[PDB]
Amino acid sequence: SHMKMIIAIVQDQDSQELADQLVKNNFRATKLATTNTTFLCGVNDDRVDEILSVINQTCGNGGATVFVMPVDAFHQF
Amino acid sequence: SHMKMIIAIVQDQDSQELADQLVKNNFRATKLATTNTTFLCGVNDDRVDEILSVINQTCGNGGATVFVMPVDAFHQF
Amino acid sequence: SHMKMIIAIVQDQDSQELADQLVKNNFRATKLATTNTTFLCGVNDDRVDEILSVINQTCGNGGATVFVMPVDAFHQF
Ligand SMILES: [Cl-]
Ligand SMILES: [Cl-]
Ligand SMILES: [Cl-]
Repeated sequence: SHMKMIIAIVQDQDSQELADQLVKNNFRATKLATTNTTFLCGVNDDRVDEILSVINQTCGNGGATVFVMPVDAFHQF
Repeated sequence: SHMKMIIAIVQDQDSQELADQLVKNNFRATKLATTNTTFLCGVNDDRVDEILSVINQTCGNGGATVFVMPVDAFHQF
Repeated sequence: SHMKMIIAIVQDQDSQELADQLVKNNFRATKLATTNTTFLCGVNDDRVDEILSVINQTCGNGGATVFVMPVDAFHQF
């Protein structure tokens, strides 16, 4: 009914292409840390499977680690 | 009875002033990533509305995106 | 039965040694932000007490702040 926080660690050489395909599927993600790049992206419940699948197609093999975390509340100001 | 993790994405030109006013209201936040600056701040349940309001007054219009996330446990060592 | 996300803020002069001893106890952590270094580390329920204890022995006194957060789902690709 509501949101999840995705936290993803992936290979930097997939950072470019993953980021590109997030954009194409209307996912708004933030680049957090590299060496391995960490992204976090707020996603609707409906669309977790969707973003998992995108991360999967563009990353891993390559490597990828993903956390789906609960969100109590979301505000845009 | 307990805590929340706030995760906030805001405009970098509001980073300076938001950070200042967090301090004034005894909020301890960490600067995480910029381009848009990401902050996270551990807050007590009681005080979520408070920190939302601060983020709101000093950021957005400007833009701001905020996640309130559950915390199982908190330790200071 | 499942996982937690640990989020830890500690002193940078303990960053070196904490990181070393995480590795020795098979904890996979990501370095996020410094000034104070922020780490996050995905941990199994079983092993929270374990990683708390490691953070504690190697950090704080020194200072350390730790969040244990719920994880709905975990995927490796
Ligand atoms: Cl990985
Ligand atoms: Cl924004
Ligand atoms: Cl600290």
